[PDB]
Amino acid sequence: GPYAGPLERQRPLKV
Amino acid sequence: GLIVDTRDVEERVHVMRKTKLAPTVAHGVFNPEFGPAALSNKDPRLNEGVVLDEVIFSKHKGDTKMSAEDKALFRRCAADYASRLHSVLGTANAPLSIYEAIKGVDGLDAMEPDTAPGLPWALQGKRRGALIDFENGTVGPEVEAALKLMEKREYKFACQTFLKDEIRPMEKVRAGKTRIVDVLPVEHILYTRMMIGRFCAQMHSNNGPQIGSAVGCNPDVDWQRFGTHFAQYRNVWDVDYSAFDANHCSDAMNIMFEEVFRTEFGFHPNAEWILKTLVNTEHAYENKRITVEGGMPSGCSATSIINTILNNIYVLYALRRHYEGVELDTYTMISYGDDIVVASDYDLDFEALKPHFKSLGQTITPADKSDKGFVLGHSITDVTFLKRHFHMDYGTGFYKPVMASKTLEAILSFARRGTIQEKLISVAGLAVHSGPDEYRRLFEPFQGLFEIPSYRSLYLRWVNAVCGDAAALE
Repeated sequence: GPYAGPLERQRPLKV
Repeated sequence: GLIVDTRDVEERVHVMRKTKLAPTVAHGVFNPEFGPAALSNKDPRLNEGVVLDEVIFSKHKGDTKMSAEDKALFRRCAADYASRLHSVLGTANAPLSIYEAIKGVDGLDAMEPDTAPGLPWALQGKRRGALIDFENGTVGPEVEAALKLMEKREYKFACQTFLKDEIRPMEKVRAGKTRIVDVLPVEHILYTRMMIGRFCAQMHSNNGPQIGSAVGCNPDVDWQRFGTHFAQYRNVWDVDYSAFDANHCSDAMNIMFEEVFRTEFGFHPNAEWILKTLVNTEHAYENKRITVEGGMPSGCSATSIINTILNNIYVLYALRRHYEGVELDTYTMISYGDDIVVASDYDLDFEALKPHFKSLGQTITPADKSDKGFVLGHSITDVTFLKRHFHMDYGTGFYKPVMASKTLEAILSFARRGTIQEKLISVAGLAVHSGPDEYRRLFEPFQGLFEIPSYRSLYLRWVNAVCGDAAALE
């Protein structure tokens, strides 16, 4: 696979 | 980007440390092919003999220089996108009064109360609150000073370099692919949003397939909005970049800023400057201090926006560089940083776009690692945006974001001591869309030890978010 992993971030924090 | 010089000088920035993530009761049940990133250049699991430093900075494979023509094409793609952008955001992109650049406005969140101040505030020992009164709303001692050296255009800085204490797939873990975070001097961040914080405000507010931005969205409800829009098109692509941030060629960044932040749109003539300062950077890794040309530093504020803008221009640029009279309405897309989803009724050949993206210095590839061939036909229920798949809710007909069970288990397998209870709640919100069975299973090994939100408790809360009326009308 590439450097692109599946388990990291999502958005900064809450809106 | 491009390293112009690896040097060793005076001081040493201690970033060396352990991981605070720790196995939970879940780990001994799912045993994920995931684990904390290598934080010590001598981590017991480093795949035999590989150096940490060696790997970490190996994303800077260089800085693609462009042909006067490709440049002019980009500048045209920018002048076109930057047009349809502000034309929808209005020119309400004026500057921000100090106060606002701290407490944020309608949209933009308030600056971070206290997190890594950067250089030279650390080779000096002290917090952000120990410089700027975050509770208040104004500067401080060296703060207003830097603020003026900046105001006059004299300012120059250095990027601090952090290590990403996060969970990663065991493969990348051993490969020593620990991600780094260039944390810049907090005054730079302040002046940045003072320059375009208002632009960013509107950006967040109008996120969608229109401006092609996902920044500021709430995936939990905007998934309906998005889902429907991308259900009209013939083809849907799930593009994937390799170090998207690090490979933005110097000419691209400089030309994007120039075309997207003109005073012609209401910005301050120091927006273009403060942004151009992001090109040539100096990074301090322990005793090392490196100069990096090109590529954008992942850490500064507005990062996601800048990258998004870029990602959008690249798609227009690349297509025009291969197709006949391609316009913004030829297709539709929406990106978050580097994550991207494109749609067009025309059967575009992304396989023939690798080169045109290469001219920018971006190596594109398909998400679903299958036969790594940019295929067609693909629909909204194939792609994965923000690690969330677009699933039709067989109960309300509305779309819902579903994260691969595996990926979820990984999140539940590692948590810093004692946070479990609050994370189990946060994470629980993400897992409700995996169904009732997978919900139970993902938390099954927690009963009698913690408070597990009833599947009902959450479904209902989500329902009164995607459509408040849909809850009552039912």
